[PDB]
Amino acid sequence: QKTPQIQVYSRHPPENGKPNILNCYVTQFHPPHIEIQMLKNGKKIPKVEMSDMSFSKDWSFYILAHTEFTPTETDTYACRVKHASMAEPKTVYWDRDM
Amino acid sequence: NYTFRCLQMSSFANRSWSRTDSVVWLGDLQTHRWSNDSATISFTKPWSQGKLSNQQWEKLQHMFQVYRVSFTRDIQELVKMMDYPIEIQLSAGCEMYPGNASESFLHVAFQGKYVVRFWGTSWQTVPGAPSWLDLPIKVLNADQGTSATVQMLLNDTCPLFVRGLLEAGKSDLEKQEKPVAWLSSVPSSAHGHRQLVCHVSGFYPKPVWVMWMRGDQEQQGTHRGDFLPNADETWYLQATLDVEAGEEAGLACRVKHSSLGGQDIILYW
Ligand SMILES: CCCCCCCCCCCCCCCC(=O)OC[C@H](COP(=O)(O)O[C@@H]1[C@H](O[C@H]2O[C@H](CO)[C@@H](O)[C@H](O)[C@@H]2O)[C@H](O)[C@@H](O)[C@H](O)[C@H]1O[C@H]1O[C@H](CO)[C@@H](O)[C@H](O)[C@@H]1O)OC(=O)CCCCCCCCCCCCCCC
Ligand SMILES: *[C@@H]1O[C@H](CO)[C@@H](O[C@@H]2O[C@H](CO)[C@@H](O[C@@H]3O[C@H](CO[C@H]4O[C@H](CO)[C@@H](O)[C@H](O)[C@@H]4O)[C@@H](O)[C@H](O[C@H]4O[C@H](CO)[C@@H](O)[C@H](O)[C@@H]4O)[C@@H]3O)[C@H](O)[C@H]2NC(C)=O)[C@H](O)[C@H]1NC(C)=O
Ligand SMILES: *[C@@H]1O[C@H](CO)[C@@H](O)[C@H](O)[C@H]1NC(C)=O
Ligand SMILES: *[C@@H]1O[C@H](CO)[C@@H](O)[C@H](O)[C@H]1NC(C)=O
Repeated sequence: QKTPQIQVYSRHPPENGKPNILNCYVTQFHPPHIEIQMLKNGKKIPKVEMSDMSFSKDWSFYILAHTEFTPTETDTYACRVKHASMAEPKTVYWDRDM
Repeated sequence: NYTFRCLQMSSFANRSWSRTDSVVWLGDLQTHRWSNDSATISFTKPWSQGKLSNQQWEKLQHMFQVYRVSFTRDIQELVKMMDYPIEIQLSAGCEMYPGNASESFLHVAFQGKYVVRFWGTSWQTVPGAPSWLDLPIKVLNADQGTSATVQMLLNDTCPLFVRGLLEAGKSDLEKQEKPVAWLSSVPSSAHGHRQLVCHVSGFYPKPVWVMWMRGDQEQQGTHRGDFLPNADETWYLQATLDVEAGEEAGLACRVKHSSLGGQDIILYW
């Protein structure tokens, strides 16, 4: 029973007003059952595509979530994950500077 | 050079709920998916059938169809002699070396831990696997048609199939996509310090060099993150550098990739 790690990054260089794709990449969890939400200002984002689940050489599962997004000065974007290993949902926020 | 992997993911939640989904990878490119909801294996590439005819492909798809069913109830049958939830994973395929050489593998994990392998001509429990596996595995070994089938697949079918995959998917496997790169920074926890970030996105194949430079001198403080997948079958990586306030001037990020043509990308902070 392993805890998920979350990395949130953009596909292209962010620039305010320009269409982009935001990735949320959830690794290292087990068992494979899991709920991934991508959030805009705390509202769940509707049209979110997920990859097929897979696992690495070390057996832990990983999964790629992604949505279209146009970043602005004022919008925050997050990735929230429910999993059996965690008492509590984990949220990591996109930080264009990190 | 190329690892081909068929990855099985089987969850048994109870006496009558179970699912088995798979994905097949040739290197870092997905070739197939097979959903528990689905009768037939799905192609995720125009070339996913490789050099095989329709007759050969159906035959091979048939043997996996009987396998998905039999695996399910052999496992269920096993549990009802013994504790749910059960998660079983299986990783099967071959590593393709240059000079037409190769090595096959068939590894099985239980509860996220490697426990059983197929090796040579029999199934084996891996050292320190639970002892209760010994009897089921000796019993499965007594089934010669299954064991002859697995040897056949591992020894012949896998490398044979992969060779046609590599031919048929040459323009995807040998594709070049350029990295586009950008810089940002962020405070760090120690006062008067910063972390410069060099992000490199959209590149293919995987091998890349990303380093923070001061002129010709590599900044050995460069800290490479992990390769992160994009969704368009390209890669993402970032390299951070912790620096002192003021000391930022003249730092560059330089990236080398096979598709850039020997002209590195150099960004200046
Ligand atoms: C994308 C393309 C890439 C291609 C390259 C792939 C490279 C990787 C290869 C991966 C192959 C993986 C192996 C699958 C191969 C296969 O065909 O298996 C079929 C076999 C077929 O068996 P089956 O039961 O269906 O039938 C048997 C056999 O059938 C014969 O006929 C089949 C075709 O019709 C063939 O597939 C098979 O090879 C064989 O020729 C057996 O040989 C017979 O002796 C037996 O009688 C038969 O039994 C059936 O009939 C009886 C009725 O009289 C019943 O008693 C019985 O229930 C069944 O109906 O079923 C099983 O053995 C399932 C059990 C496998 C489990 C191993 C995992 C180890 C577990 C790890 C432990 C985890 C912890 C546990 C947690 C508690
Ligand atoms: C698919 O490919 C695999 C190879 O990857 C083949 O598996 C090999 O098959 C042969 C023949 O079945 C095996 O050879 C036999 O091994 C016995 C000793 O094994 C030990 O030693 C070797 C290395 O020293 C280890 O690899 C192995 O794990 C053991 O520790 C020998 O004692 C046997 O010889 C005796 O019995 C035979 C009967 O078969 C007699 O003919 C002999 O004269 C002798 O008295 C025998 O040579 C070999 O070990 C297997 N390889 C591995 C690594 O396990 C599959 O055959 C192949 N399948 C197909 C269908 O192509
Ligand atoms: C089997 O497991 C699933 C939970 O994933 C559940 O919906 C189903 O009711 C279970 N069966 C019972 C009644 O134990
Ligand atoms: C997976 O497939 C089997 C056989 O088709 C089916 O009976 C089972 O309900 C499926 N699992 C789920 C959870 O849908």
